[PDB]
Amino acid sequence: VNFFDELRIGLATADDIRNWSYGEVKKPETINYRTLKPEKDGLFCEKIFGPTRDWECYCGKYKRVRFKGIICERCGVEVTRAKVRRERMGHIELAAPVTHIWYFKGVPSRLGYLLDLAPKDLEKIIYFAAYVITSVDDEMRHNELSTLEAEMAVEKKAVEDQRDADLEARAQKLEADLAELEDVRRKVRDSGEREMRQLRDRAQRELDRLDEIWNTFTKLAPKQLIVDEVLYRELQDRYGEYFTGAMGAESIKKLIENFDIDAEAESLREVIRSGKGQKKLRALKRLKVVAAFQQSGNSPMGMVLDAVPVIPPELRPMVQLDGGRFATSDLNDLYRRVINRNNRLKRLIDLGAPEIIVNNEKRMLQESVDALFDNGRRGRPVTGPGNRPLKSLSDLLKGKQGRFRQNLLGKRVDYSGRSVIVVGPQLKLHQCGLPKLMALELFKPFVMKRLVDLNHAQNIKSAKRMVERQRPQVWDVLEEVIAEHPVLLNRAPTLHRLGIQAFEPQLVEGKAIQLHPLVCEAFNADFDGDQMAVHLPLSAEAQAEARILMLSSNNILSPASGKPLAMPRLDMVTGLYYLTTLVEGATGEYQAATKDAPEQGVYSSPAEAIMAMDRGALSVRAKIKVRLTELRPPTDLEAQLFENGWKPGDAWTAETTLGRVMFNELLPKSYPFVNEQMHKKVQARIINDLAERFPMIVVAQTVDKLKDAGFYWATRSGVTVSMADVLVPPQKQEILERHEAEADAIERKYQRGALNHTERNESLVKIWQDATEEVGKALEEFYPADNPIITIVKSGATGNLTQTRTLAGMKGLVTNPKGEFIPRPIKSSFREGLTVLEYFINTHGARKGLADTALRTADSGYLTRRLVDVSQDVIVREHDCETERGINVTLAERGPDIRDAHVETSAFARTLATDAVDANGNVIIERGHDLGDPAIDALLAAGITTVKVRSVLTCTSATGVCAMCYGRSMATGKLVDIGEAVGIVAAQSIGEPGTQLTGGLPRVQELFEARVPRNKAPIADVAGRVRLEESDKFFKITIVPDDGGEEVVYDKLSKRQRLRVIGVLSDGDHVEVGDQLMEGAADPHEVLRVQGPREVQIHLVKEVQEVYRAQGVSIHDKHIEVIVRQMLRRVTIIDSGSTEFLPGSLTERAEFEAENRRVVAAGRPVLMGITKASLATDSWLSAASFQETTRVLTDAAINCRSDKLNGLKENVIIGKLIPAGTGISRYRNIQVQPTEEARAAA
Amino acid sequence: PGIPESFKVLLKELQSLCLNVEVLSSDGAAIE
Ligand SMILES: [Mg+2]
Ligand SMILES: [Zn+2]
Ligand SMILES: [Zn+2]
Repeated sequence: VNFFDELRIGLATADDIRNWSYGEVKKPETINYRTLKPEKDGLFCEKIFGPTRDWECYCGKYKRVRFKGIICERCGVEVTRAKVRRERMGHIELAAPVTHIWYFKGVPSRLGYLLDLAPKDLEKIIYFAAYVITSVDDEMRHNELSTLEAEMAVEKKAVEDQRDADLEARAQKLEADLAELEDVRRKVRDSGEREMRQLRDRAQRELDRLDEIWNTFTKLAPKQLIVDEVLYRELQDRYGEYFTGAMGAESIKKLIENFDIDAEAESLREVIRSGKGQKKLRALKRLKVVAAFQQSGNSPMGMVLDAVPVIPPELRPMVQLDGGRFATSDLNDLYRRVINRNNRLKRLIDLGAPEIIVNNEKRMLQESVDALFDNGRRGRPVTGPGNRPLKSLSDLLKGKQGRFRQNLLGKRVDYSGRSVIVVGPQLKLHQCGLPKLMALELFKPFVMKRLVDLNHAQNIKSAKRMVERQRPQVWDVLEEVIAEHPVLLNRAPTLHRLGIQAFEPQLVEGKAIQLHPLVCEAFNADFDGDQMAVHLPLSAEAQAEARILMLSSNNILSPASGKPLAMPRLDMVTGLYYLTTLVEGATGEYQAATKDAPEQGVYSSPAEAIMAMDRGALSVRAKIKVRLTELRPPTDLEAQLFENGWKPGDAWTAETTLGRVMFNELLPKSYPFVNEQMHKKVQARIINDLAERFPMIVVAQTVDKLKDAGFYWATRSGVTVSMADVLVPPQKQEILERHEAEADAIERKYQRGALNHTERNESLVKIWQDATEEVGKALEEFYPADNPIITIVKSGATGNLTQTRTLAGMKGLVTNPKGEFIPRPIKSSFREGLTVLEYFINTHGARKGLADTALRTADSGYLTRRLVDVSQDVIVREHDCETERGINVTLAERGPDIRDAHVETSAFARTLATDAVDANGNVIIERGHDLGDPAIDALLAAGITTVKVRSVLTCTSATGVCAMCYGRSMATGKLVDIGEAVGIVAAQSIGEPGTQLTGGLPRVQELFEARVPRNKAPIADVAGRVRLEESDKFFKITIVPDDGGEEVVYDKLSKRQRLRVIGVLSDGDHVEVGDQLMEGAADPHEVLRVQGPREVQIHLVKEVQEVYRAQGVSIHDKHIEVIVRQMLRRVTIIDSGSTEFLPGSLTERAEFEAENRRVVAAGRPVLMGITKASLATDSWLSAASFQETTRVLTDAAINCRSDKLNGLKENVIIGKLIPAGTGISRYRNIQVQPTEEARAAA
Repeated sequence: PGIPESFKVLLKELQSLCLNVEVLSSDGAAIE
């Protein structure tokens, strides 16, 4: 079936635990040391759990598969599958009831908040250090109080009679002794007086005990503890029928039996109303756990265990190693300790033992079960060999090695390989090369199927043997089998969505995976030993998902900026750069000769030009005039020539390079001419234009032709490095030594005594940085264009002017491991070679860099993990919820009388919120347009300096988001689809380029975790005019308000924080409530409380994009906005509460709004950390999987909350199809019937 | 694909931790 909509929890009642169990274990024995067989009515027992070998009983009478569902009369074992040994749960009947440690030792205690007592006192009750009173019959005590009071008065009169009698009996004896006696007498007198004083003290203590017993008897009630033990020993025999008490868990069971949840829950709702203040908070902390038990179908009786369950043996396995020695699990020892003490307790009950040994054995049992459920929680942990704490049942679930975490989120997989990747530039983008010896095994069943389909193999086994042996016939079939049966290639670490991609596996001879060169950026995979993992998607649905969603051709555009990630890089770039770049004074050049000769550099066809090239006559990079037919001309030359008919086979003249024609020959038919050198940016905008204008297959193919051509022309580029090719600037002697003359001089100033070492140390850095800059410039003035080093960098293929400067000229200043720059620079090129010292100083920054990039990946991985686990639930649920709300994007602020640099990140690929009204009101565009450049330039032309766009930030959808509010999806390039997990896309998109940073990832994780900044720069609380008084190395800023209230004053902020540049902030200026005061980082919490959610929603995006914008990465805002949304979807409650809501809790906005109406509450906006927001979820499985499994499982179990599985990270854990992409009902239950018009003829 | 052993083990683990976890849809309750 595999279809369960929801998942409910609760507390396991002894009845349900018995109903679960098939047999009762009743001996403390695991396996026989001699024969190594399971023991009868013990642990691992076949009778209760299941058979050791598949279809085999214990004794060995029934061992045939033919019969099933019969119990063998001798042993009592049922003959079924062995797998049941990892299913059929067991149980243990505890002679005395035992409470669960989770509802007791939990903080706060659930039993403790239910029954209202101190945990230190509750400890004493459970661990048999105190009696507690269960049920007092007050009426029968009250009715017959006076008789017992009279009996008490007689019992006082008795001890008074004894008291006076013994004193009288002593006094006469002392008087007689002194009389017979008359230092020697006074001593005996004093001794007598001391003895009669002790006899008086005894009577006083006895009377005190009686009076105390009477007081404690008059003051009786349920849930009352006794410390003395002898008082309860006395109160047991006399006045025993009027009340009842006990010690242990049975007492708590008897207290739960004598309990009414409704009255207790009701009273608690009044006691909160009566005493408002601190005790209301305690009564309200008490309320929540009690209130939960009302609506819960399960009764709180199940909080105490009469019987305890027993985990399937296979999950606590005792397997013999290759030798004999046991590597046993700890659970076995705990279960042994429990069943031992249970058997001993039952034997003590059978014997009829005294109370002390029974209570001690019950304490031991209680401690054993407590240790079994949670080891090292109460006092010391249980240890076996060599003082190591025993792995408990709860220790399976908790920790980084927990079931929830380790053994549910990352598993090993079948129909999957791994190998080393090599380049495969012969392959088309969608193709990948697979090593035949891998492929053969990887498709073994698929090829076996076709080998049995064909008359190659007689039967399956011969096909299995044939493919196992690697016979010649398999290879003719394996391509027929692999024909369009795609494979998912992965490169760990799997940062972003395209880090997995599907490919057509082409067979290759070797033991390497021939990857495509373009997808290397989509994997971030070098060929420097980096492995990849092949997975064979088996299901038709999987095969489809691979083919449509994640086939590398179909997703050229990154899910980040919607830029083509599968674009040419490294060689291809220099290839096409050389191919297309123009050169003066070349072969077969356009001359335009006068009088005598013709123009020469003019050719009838690209064919002619190719023939003129291949034969030594024409140079590819020559400004020739070619007459083209197949190609479309430039936009200006379209108008001037044809402007009516098109050019399928017409003719027009172009003054280009053969290479530009051979380039445009690669680009699609109806794409116009470029006539430009193909810089990686030019390629980027070209393939972007292809992406936005043309279908994705056209892009996939054209970029592959660009790859093939690019590589072909990379060879005949002539990009090769030599000691001759790498030059030095001839002024490097002059410019450097001059910058010595300025430095040495400072020394001549220092030796006299004017400037200090620290200012000198900086001025040096300035001078030698200027020296580095001079060389950095001067290099490019000298270096020729065709120079391979210049080709590699100025193409944009790879490398920077920095790297070229540190290769040729000088590395300049290099940094210490602190961060400070060394004043003596590397005054020598890597070409010249560093001096041992200059090198040794260089080592610092490089090792520091390696140490930083070693750290960066794991931190980025953790950031990615948090950003995934916060926005794991954010999918596109519906198309349109329809809301006028949005955000106002800048888009050309006042001018030209202008385009913003960050339009592509902020505005582009989004739906419009409002109808684009202008001064006149001739609405050029309505709400809900995808915002292509036409729209942006049309709105710039229209004359508006702000546009309102629909955001996830302001989406009115309850579950997930609506498609329209998100915008045009980057992956597709169309309107986002109505199941996309934009949350995880965004998460990964933000998470991936953390590795490409250097402030940086700290600022990112600090901003996303929503913590207080390292530089707490305050904001303006009220709008007004600034006035700043400069104190003893301190700033006193006072803001005089415009409205008419109290002026905002600050005192103690550091002098090196610096004021904001708005020229610069000084006395005589007016500052806004919105703006920051000093340079650094504005506290989000501060911005939220002052300027509401919408401003901080922009602030987060602005302050978390600036780092990517600075570190040269481009993410689209919407991705961040899916996180910044998931942050601001909670409220902190101040007072009132209404429906048992706590003051200073974290409650969801939509469900809070539903309560807030109160038809027949005070909550403020809160900004919480992504970890806190990921912790704050309704689905108990996800919260349990994230962190603190015990805390949340205990909190949930008592509440008996039913998980809807609306989130997907739970659907992953339970292993059901995820609510996203191709697992939502409207997709996964699509009924496709073939059309009657098609079915008619057939 | 029915249900993973990685779910069954968690189910049985939580049943062994005495947390009465039970599977049920909108109409009708399921069996383990
Ligand atoms: Mg590498
Ligand atoms: Zn048998
Ligand atoms: Zn919406």
